[PDB]
Amino acid sequence: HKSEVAHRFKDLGEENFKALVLIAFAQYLQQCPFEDHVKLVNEVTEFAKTCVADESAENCDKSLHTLFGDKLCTVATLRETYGEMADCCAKQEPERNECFLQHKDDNPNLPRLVRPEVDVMCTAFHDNEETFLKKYLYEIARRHPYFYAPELLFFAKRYKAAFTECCQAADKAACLLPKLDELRDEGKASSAKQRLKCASLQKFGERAFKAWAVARLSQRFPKAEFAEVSKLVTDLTKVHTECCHGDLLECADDRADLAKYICENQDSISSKLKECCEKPLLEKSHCIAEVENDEMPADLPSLAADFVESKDVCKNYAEAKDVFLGMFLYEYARRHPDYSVVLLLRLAKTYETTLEKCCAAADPHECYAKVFDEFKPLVEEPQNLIKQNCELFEQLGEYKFQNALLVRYTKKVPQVSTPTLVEVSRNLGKVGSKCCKHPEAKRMPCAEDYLSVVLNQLCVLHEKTPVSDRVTKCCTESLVNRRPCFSALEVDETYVPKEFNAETFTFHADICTLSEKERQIKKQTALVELVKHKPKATKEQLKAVMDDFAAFVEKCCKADDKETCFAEEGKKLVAASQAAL
Ligand SMILES: CCCCCCCCCCCCCCCC(=O)O
Ligand SMILES: CCCCCCCCCCCCCCCC(=O)O
Ligand SMILES: CCCCCCCCCCCCCCCC(=O)O
Repeated sequence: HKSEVAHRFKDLGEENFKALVLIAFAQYLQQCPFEDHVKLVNEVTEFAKTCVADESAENCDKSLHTLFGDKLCTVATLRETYGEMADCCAKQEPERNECFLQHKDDNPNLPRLVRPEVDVMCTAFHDNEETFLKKYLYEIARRHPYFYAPELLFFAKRYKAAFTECCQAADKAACLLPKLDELRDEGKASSAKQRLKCASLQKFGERAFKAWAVARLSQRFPKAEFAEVSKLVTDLTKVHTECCHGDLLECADDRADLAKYICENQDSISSKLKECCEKPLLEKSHCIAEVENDEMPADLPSLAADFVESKDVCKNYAEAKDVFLGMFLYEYARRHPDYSVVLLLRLAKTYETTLEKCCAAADPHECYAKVFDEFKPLVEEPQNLIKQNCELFEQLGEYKFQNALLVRYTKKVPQVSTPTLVEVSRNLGKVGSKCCKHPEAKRMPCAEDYLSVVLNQLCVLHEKTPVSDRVTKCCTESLVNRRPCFSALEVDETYVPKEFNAETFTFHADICTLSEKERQIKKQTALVELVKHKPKATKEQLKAVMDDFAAFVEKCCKADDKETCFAEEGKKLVAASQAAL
C-alpha cells in the first residue's frame, strides 16, 4: 500500500469512488454550487487514477486527510463564502482536519427540498441520468453532513432503482411515489437513529452505551462468548465515538476493520453471517449491522445457578463489578431476543441494586434469594402495554387508532401544540401498524426501535420550546426510564379548558377536494382542539360528537349546493354538540 488513494480507488471502484468523493466534499463545503463540486470530484478522480498507474507519482504517498484537506483549501472563494473555515487552511494538517470538523454545520440554512412531478423527474432521469442523480445526491449530502457517506450512498442506489423501474411504467406516479415515500421515511429513520446514539453516548457516557451494546450484541450473537462480546463492545464503542465526532475517514477505516474482524472470526460469532462477509468492501459493515439474530444454543443453563442459587456470587461481583454485571446482561440477553434492550438494562440495574444491598448484609445468599421475583413486574409492564395497544389497533384501524391516541395524549399534556400532538399521535399510530403485524416474540424489540426515535424527536422539540415540566422530567431521565416515565403521565386535571372558538369548528367544502391525507389532518386537528376545549368529556361523549361529524361531512360532500350544507348544517352541529358536551 504505497498509495492510499490508489488502494481505496481499487477496492471501491470508479463509480463508488466518485460518488463518495462528491458526498464527502458536499458534507463539508455545503454552500458551494454543484458545478463546483463536480469539478473537484473530476480532479481528485483524475489524481487517483494517476496513482493507480504509478504508486510513485507526485503526492500519491500522502494520506487521505492530507489530500482531502489539501483540495478543500484550494477553493478560491473559501474565505468569502465560508470565512473562518478558511483559517483552518493556515493550520498544519494534524489540526487542519480537526478545524474543519468544528465548522461542519449540522442542519445549515437551506430551503427544504420540494419533490417535483413524477413526470419531470422521470424525463430528467432519461435525458441525463448521472447529473440528475448526482445533483440530488449533492443536495441531500449538504443537508445531512453527519450522515455516514456510505449509508447515504446506499440509499442513493435504492433511489436510482426506483427511477429505473418506475420511470418505465404506464402509470409512473402509482409506481414511483410509494417508493419515494418509503425511502424517505427510511432515510429519515436512519438519520434520527444515528443522531440518537451520538446523543446517548454524549449524555450518558460510555458505561451505559457499553451496557446497551452488550445486550444488543448478545441478542444477535447468542452463540458468541462473553470474551468475544466484550471484544466487539469495545471496538464498537470506539467506532461510534469516532463516527459521532464526524470524521468520515477515521470512522470508515474503523468500520472496515471491525467488519474484517467479525468476518474472519465469523464461525466464533454467528452462523447467519456468511452473506455479509461475502459482500464487497462498502456494504460489509452495513450488512453485518442489519444482520438477524442467530439461533441461540439450545443447551443453556439457568441464570439462577450462576447468579442467584450460587454462593460466591458477591465474591465474583466485588472482584470486577461491571464485568460480572456485563456477564449477567450477556447471559440474560442471549436468552431473550424478544425483550427490548432497555428492558434488559432495566433488569441488570435491578440486579446491580440488590447485589449492592445484599452483598453488604449478614447472610448475602439469602438476601438476594428471591431476586428473579422482582424481575417479573418489570417484564409484564411493557408486555401488557403492547398487548393492550395492538388488541386495540386491530379493532379500529390505523386512522381510528391514531385518533384514540390523539384523545389520550391531548388529555395528558394539553399544553402541547395541536399540530405537534397530531404529528406524534400520527407517528405512534404507524408504529402500531409496523409492529403489531409481528408475532409476540418480535414485538417489544420493534416498538423500542420506533418509539426510541419518536421519543427522542419529541424531546428535542420540548427542549427548544418547553411546555411542561412533566415532559421535561421524562426527557431528562435515564434512557432506561424515559418511556416508562411517559407511560406514567396522567390526565392533566390542572389544565384550564381553552376558549370556545367558532372559527375553529367551522369547516368548508374544501375538505371534499383534499386528499385522504389532508382530510385526516384536518379532522384530526379539530379533534385535538375539541378535547382542548372540553377535556372532561367522556370517551362516549366524544364518540357521539364524532359520529355526528362523520355524517355531517358526508351529507355535505354529497349535497346539491355544497357550501350551504356546510354553513347551515354546520351551525346546527356546533350547536347540538355544545349542548351535548
Ligand atoms: C483526495 C482524497 C479524497 C479522499 C477519498 C474519499 C474518501 C472515501 C473513502 C471511504 C471508504 C469507505 C469504506 C467503507 C467502510 C465501511 O465498511 O463502512
Ligand atoms: C463488558 C462490560 C460492559 C459494561 C456493562 C455494565 C453493566 C451495567 C448494567 C447497569 C445498566 C446500565 C444502565 C445505564 C443507566 C443508569 O445509569 O442507570
Ligand atoms: C414538543 C413536546 C412534545 C410533547 C408531546 C407529549 C405527548 C406524549 C407522548 C407519549 C409517547 C410515549 C409512549 C408512552 C406509551 C404509553 O402511553 O404508555
